[PDB]
Parts: sequence; C-alpha cells; structure tokens
Amino acid sequence: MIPLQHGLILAAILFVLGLTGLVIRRNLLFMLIGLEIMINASALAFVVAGSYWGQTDGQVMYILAISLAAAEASIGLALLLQLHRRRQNLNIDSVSEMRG
Amino acid sequence: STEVIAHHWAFAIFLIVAIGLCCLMLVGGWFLGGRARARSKNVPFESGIDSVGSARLRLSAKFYLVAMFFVIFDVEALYLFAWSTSIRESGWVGFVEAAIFIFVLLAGLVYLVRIGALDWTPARSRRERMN
Amino acid sequence: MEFAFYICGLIAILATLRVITHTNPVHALLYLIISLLAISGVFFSLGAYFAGALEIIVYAGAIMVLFVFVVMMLNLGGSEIEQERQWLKPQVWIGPAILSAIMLVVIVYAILGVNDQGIDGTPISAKAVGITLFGPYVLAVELASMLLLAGLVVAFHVGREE
Amino acid sequence: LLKRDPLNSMMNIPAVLSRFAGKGLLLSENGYLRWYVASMSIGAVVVLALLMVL
Amino acid sequence: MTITPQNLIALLPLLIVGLTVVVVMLSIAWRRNHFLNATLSVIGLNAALVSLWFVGQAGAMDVTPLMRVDGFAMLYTGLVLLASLATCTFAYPWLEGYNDNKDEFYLLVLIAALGGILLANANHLASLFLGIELISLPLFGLVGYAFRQKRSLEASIKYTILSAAASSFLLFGMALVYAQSGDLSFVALGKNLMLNEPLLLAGFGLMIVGLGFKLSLVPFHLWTPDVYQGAPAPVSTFLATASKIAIFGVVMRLFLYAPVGDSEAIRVVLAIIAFASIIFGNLMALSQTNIKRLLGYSSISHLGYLLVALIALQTGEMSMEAVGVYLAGYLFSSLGAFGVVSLMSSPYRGPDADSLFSYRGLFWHRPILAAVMTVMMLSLAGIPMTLGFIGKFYVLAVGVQAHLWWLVGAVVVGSAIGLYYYLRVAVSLYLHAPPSNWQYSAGGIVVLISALLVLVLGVWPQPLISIVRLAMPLM
Ligand SMILES: CCCCCCCCCCCCCCCCCC(=O)OC[C@H](COP(=O)(O)OCCN)OC(=O)CCCCCCCCCCCCCCCCC
Ligand SMILES: CCCCCCCCCCCCCCCCCCCC
Repeated sequence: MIPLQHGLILAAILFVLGLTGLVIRRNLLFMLIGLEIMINASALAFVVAGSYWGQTDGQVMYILAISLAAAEASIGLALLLQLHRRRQNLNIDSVSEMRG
Repeated sequence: STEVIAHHWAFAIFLIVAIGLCCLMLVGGWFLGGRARARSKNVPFESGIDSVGSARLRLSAKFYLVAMFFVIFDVEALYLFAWSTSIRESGWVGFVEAAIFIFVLLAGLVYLVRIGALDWTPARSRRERMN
Repeated sequence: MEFAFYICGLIAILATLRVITHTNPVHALLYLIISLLAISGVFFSLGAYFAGALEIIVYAGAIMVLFVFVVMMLNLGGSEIEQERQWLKPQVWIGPAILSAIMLVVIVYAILGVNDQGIDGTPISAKAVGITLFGPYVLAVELASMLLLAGLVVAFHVGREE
Repeated sequence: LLKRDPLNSMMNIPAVLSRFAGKGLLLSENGYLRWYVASMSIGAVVVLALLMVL
Repeated sequence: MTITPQNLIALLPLLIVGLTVVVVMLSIAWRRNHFLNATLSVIGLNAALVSLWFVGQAGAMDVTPLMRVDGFAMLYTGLVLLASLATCTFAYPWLEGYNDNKDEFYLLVLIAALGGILLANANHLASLFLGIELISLPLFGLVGYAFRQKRSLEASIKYTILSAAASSFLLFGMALVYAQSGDLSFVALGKNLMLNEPLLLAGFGLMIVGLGFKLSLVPFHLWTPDVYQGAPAPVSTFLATASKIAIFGVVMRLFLYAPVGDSEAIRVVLAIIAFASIIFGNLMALSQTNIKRLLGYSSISHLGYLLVALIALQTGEMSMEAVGVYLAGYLFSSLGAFGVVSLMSSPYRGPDADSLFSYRGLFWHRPILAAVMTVMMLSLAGIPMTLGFIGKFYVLAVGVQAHLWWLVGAVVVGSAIGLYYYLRVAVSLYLHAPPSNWQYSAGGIVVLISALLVLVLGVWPQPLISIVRLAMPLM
C-alpha cells in the first residue's frame, strides 16, 4: 500500500541531491559520483512508475538506464585519468581556458 | 500465505543472529586478554626497518583499463541473465536476438584482446626468452 | 513492505546526503555503497526483484572500479582531505542549495497532484522482464549492445598511456 | 546643428544596443563547467515553474 | 508483436550500419589499416544510403512498439547518413596527421550514425532515450579524440559531464511521464486525460531540459561554443549536423504524435525558448573572432528558427515540410562551412586553424574554398539565391500562418544580426593576408558539391519541396 507519490518524491529527492553534488564539487570524481546518483534516481523513478502500473517496462527502462550509467562511468573515468595525467589535479575549474 | 511469512521471519532472524554473533565475537576479542606496550608497536610492519614514505601514495594500478571493461561486461552479463530465465518463452526468435547480442559481445572482446587493451604485463615479465 | 520501503528510502536519502557533502573519497564510496543497497531494498519492497538484484550486482562491481581509481589517484593521507575541505565553503553550498530546494519543491508539487491508487507491491518476476526484454524490446537490447560497445571503444582510446 | 546627421545616429541606436546586449550575454560563457551545470539547473527550474503556472 | 521479414526490410539501414560496425571493428582487430577501415565504414554508410530505396519500396509500418518507419524516417535517415559520410570524408585527411590510432574514429562515427537512424525511426520513449545516448557517447569519444590537446580534452570533459546531466534530466522526465500515462509509446502520452496534468507537464519539462541541451537551445546552450571549438573539425561537422538533425527529428515526431503537443503551456514555454534562442545566439556571435564559436552560436540561432517551425506544428499543416526543407538546407550549409574549416585544419598538427585571421585572405591561396565558405555564409544568413533563404522563408510562412508575431519579429531581428557577422566572415575571406592527395580532393569535392547544391536549390527549390513533401509520416 505504498503510494506512488511517495516513491516519486523519494526519487526526486535523490535526483536533486545528486544534482547538488554535481554542482558544488570541484573534484571530477565527486562530479561523476553525483552523475551516478542522478541516473540511479531517474532509474528508481522508472522502477516506481513500472511497479504502480504493474508493467515490466519500468524495470526494462531501469536496465537501459544502468547500461547508460555503466558506459558513462567508464568514459568519465577514462577522461578523469586523462585530466590527472595531463594536469596532476582533478580540479574541474582548472579546465576552463575556452571562453567568450 | 504462511510458509512465505515464516521464511521471511527466518531470513530476518538469520541475518540478525549472524550480525549479532559477529559483533559479540568482536566485543569478546576486544575486551579479553592483556595489552602490549612498546616504543615501536604502533609502527606499520615493513619487515623490521622503517618505511620510506607510507602506504598513502598515488600507487598506479596497471589493470584500470580492464576495470572499465569489467563494468561494461557486467552490464552485458545482466542482459544475458534476463534472457536465460525465460529461454523457452522467448523461443527461437529470442535465441537469434541473444546470438546477435553475444556475437557483438564476443567481437568486442576479440577487438579488446587483439589491440592489446587487455595486456598490462611489463616487457621483462612476458616470458619471451625461453629455451 | 511499507516498513522496508520507508526505512530503506530514509537510509538512501541520508547516505546520499552524506556522499555529496563528504571529504574522504573512500568514506564517500562506502556511503554510496550504503545508499545503493538502500535503493535496492526500496526496489525489493516494490516487487521489482530483478531491478534490486541488478542494483546490488552491478554497482558492487562499479564502485570497486571507483575504489581502484581512488587508490590510484586521490588517497594521499590528509593532503586531499585538506584540499577538498578548503574547496567547500558555506557560500559554495548555500548558492545551489535554494536552487535544488526550489527544483524539489516544483517537482514535488507536480507529483502531489497525480492520481495515485497505491503500489500494491505484487512481484514482477525476472522471467517477465526477460520476456518483455527479448519480446517487444528486441531493438533496445541490440542497440544497447552497440552502446556498450561504444563505451568500450571510447574508454580504450582515451584511457591509455602512450 | 544637423551636420552630424542626428536621424542617422538615432537609427544607429539599435546597433549599439545589439553590441551591448551581445557583450553582456558573452559574460555567461565564462568557460566553467560547474556554472554550465548550474545554468542547466536554473533553466530546469524556470521551465518547470512556467509549466506549473500555466 | 514479433519481427516480420518485412520489418527486417524496413530495418535495413540500421542492420547495415550495425553490421559494418561489427565488420570494421573485426578488421581493426585483425590489423590497423586506416585506408581499409575508412573505406569499409564509408562503404557501409553508402550501402545503408542505397538501401533506403528498398525501405521506401517496403512501405510505412511499425517495427515493434519501439520503431515506426515512414517517409519521415527515410528523410532523416538520409540526412544523418549524408552527414556521417561527409564526416568520414573530412576525417581521413585530418587523421592522416594523427600519430595515435586512427581507426577507432570511424567506429565511433558509425555508432553515432546508428543512433541517428534510431532517432529517425523512434516511436517510443525507450527508443528516444536509447537513440540520444547512442548518438552522445561516441561523440564523447570523438570530441576528445585528440585528447593530447588542451581544447579537445576540455571539450570532451564538458560535453561528457553535461550530456550525462541532460540524460539524467531526460530520463527523470520520461519516468514522470510514464508514471502519469502508463504507456511509453508516443501516441499515448496524454490519451488518458484536461490535458494539462501537472505531472505530465513536469515530465515533459524535464525532457525539454535534456532535449534542449542536445539542441543547444537557450538556456541549455552554454556548452555549444566550447565544445564546437575544442572538438576536432570533422567532429564539429558531425556534431553540428547529424546530432542536431536527428534529435530535432525525434522531437518533431514526439510533438506530432503525443496529445500533449497541443497543450498551451508547453507551446508558450517552447515559444519563450525559441525567442531567446534566436536572439541570444545571434547576439553572442557578433564579436566572435573564432570561426568555430561563431558557428556554435549560429547553430543556437538556427535551432531557434527550427523551434519556431515546431511551435506551429499543431496549428498549420506546413510545419513539418518547413522543418524538412530547413534541415536539408542547414545540413548542406553546415557541411560546407565546417568542411572548409576541416580542410584548412588538415592534416592534424595540434591546434586547428579556427581564428578568423587564418581565414582572412583565404581567396589568394584557396580560392575555391573561399568561394564555398562565402556561399555558406550567405546561406546561413538566409540571403536569397541560397537554400538557407528558402528555409527562412518556410519558417516565416509557417510563423505567419499560425500568427506567431513575436517569433516572426524575432526571426527578422536575428536575421539582421546574423547578416552582420556572416557578412563580416564572408568579406574577410577576400581581404589581403600578411593536400596533393585524392582524399583531400574528395573533401574539397564534398564542400564544392554542397555549395553548388545550396546555390541551385536556392534558385530552384521545387525538387527539394517535392522530396520533402513526399517524406510524410503516418498521421
Ligand atoms: C559512390 C557510391 C555512391 C552511392 C549513392 C550515394 C548518393 C545517392 C543516394 C541515393 C539514395 C536513394 C534513396 C531513395 C529514397 C526513396 C525511394 C523510393 O522509391 O521512395 C518512393 C516512396 C514513395 O513511392 P512508393 O515506393 O510507390 O511508395 C508507395 C507506398 N510505400 O517515397 C517515400 O516513401 C518517401 C521517399 C523520400 C524520403 C527522402 C529521400 C531519402 C533521403 C534523402 C536525404 C537527402 C535529401 C536532400 C537532398 C536532395 C537533393 C535533390
Ligand atoms: C569559478 C567558477 C565557479 C562557478 C560556480 C557557479 C555556481 C552557481 C550557483 C547559482 C546559484 C543560484 C541560486 C538561485 C538564484 C535565483 C534563481 C535563478 C535566477 C532567476
């Protein structure tokens, strides 16, 4: 007897928490962690919606979501490796020399 | 039903008693017995001589590429996990789908092996010079 | 069922809030593990058993890779903790705090007006998910294989040494 | 009085306003990634609030 | 439902591009051959382009709940295939100067083209999400292909982080829409409604955040000059043409099919976004000394014009053919402009030639490239005798028919601002400044053919009108 609004609100709370972590953190690793929180919250919202309607499509969208999350984390870790190799620091404010 | 809720209670009690037994053994180990005092007791063990630096360092692993590939391949594995529990219902059409999926998986694996993405052994440890 | 849902959701919220406002990277990864375990418990409380199992299964491996990278780069003792703590200030977080709060307020206001009959929590099996996945969603499976292939190729090209 | 062509300057006013507005808008492109994420969040808040009020 | 052999025939460009992805990757695994792998990639893309004829002979029908193949999907598949073929042609002389491995470029281009084809055929929220990521992630690789440079690594990191954020936004919006509607199909988004349900509107708003990031629409536009400048020039060609075209096509299909496309609040929000996009993109390009950043702000403005054409989709009946004609003209003009940039940056030697001082006086050493670039500057300005004017005329006609007077005035004002900076570039080509391979000549032939097509279809647009009007979806 869990309300659908309660699951959606929990997913929204996790989403805005991940977005806040993405904004307020200068370290690229913490930004990738916040991105993982964001995509996992969206996947949780899809799971909640699929469970409300009694459909497998919620978990199917969840599977596609975490496939994207895995490949995105892979690419982000490769880019973080390049940033660390070519800057010796993970400060995301340092990579800002294109502007205007 | 009743067997289902009995098994739910059994699972709960199983987990609770297991964690409580671990905590109880940790507490009993902590409080029983004496304690040793030495000048160099709280120095990390490095075969009897002082360290150069410490264990807090940028230790570069060589298998990090394989770690990225492992994350990708674990997601492919879950796609196959979903397929394998419903093979009879999906029929031969689902078999053709999974065969294409597995072939793309294996082609990616072959590509990774052939380009040396899965090789991180140093050249002196590749064991080329044999009798 | 609702007991598990509310407690696991509360644990997930608290652990995620601990993650985004933490200084030690290994501790942050442990709180991320706890939050993802809690979200998997939320999935199990809603009858999405396959999603909860996959949530624990593939993030245990993924955060292991994050630990590998944290040991490779970040962990240095108190140097990275001092550098990260100096990067966090009251102004730096209070700026986006109201932005996230008003985004949450608008999203929650939109949520509260929807028609809700309740989630009965009837389990949707892994067999049904597999039937749908290789039934109506065949092209999703094959193009997801292509997506993971693209991730492989990008990771190989970028994350190399020489 | 008129040797400066005042009507020509009056019709050159919109070009000056265009330069000013463009230089002001280029300040938002500072190159910082966290500001770009913050601007995406700001736009999300604005879009959602506009959809809620209408 | 299952996959019929007829459905397989309608799946032909997707199947051919996936097969050539596998073939090119296995050839890379066998032996790194830049010429052979580039040839196999362009052969696969050409095979998909000519299999479009068999797809047309099949007819218009549904392939699974996820895909629907009609003439609209044919047109946008052809557009993204032309963009990918031109990108590969520009990429070869650029990659000839690349010291690291060059064969992965074509693999990533092929996977991105596959994502573009999926977005052309997308009829589902799952299909739209998957097509967006299938376009985006190979572009994470391609934008940072020259990761040994500052700018390419910066653009890769920016594009990757911001596109992951936009994907999270789009997925959460999709989940809210699904929670409201109970169906992920496009036609059922608002069937159970009184159409202004708050959760449906919020879900479509978060999807608008993600999709407007992908289309460089204000205020989700700030990445565009940075990523356009940082990326390699053939990557900038692909990112400006194929990604924008495919994502705008699936946005058109979604707003045509979903019953919430007729809601007034969504239309007003899109009108605000289109107005701000046109004005802001034209204003920010006024003082740009870099050709890539200027073209990025230009892309923001042109997607604003397309958004104006999309706002009037429910009102009139000319909006979809207006979008088709506009996208054909914009594809050809962007191909010419970014291809001249690529050919001036070929072979790769580190930092590309993107300053306007480099193109100042281009006519005295590269007269044909100067003529192509000035034709493209005239076309992007919407000047008559160019196809860009025909697109602008379609946008203005569609806006006038729907009484969108604010957007019509925005198009006029933005066109004047565009006139300024485009004519500045075009006349800087002819001032006074202080290769030798068949693949470079193929790139030159591509930009010359684009220039001739822009001129001829600006003077005589009726064949393009007939082609776009033939490419009609299922109502
Ligand atoms: C070196 C090697 C070179 C290889 C060649 C490369 C260059 C040439 C590429 C050739 C591509 C051919 C594509 C052919 C598409 C149309 C095929 C066809 O027969 O369409 C007819 C069909 C309607 O007719 P019918 O078949 O009777 O349908 C009745 C019910 N189905 O029509 C339809 O249903 C709609 C058809 C139109 C869809 C758009 C056209 C395809 C995409 C074009 C993109 C570019 C357009 C802009 C440029 C125009 C220049 C004039
Ligand atoms: C060195 C560069 C650092 C960039 C940090 C960017 C942080 C941006 C924080 C934005 C906070 C906005 C708070 C709400 C403002 C009012 C609502 C939006 C405008 C109408």
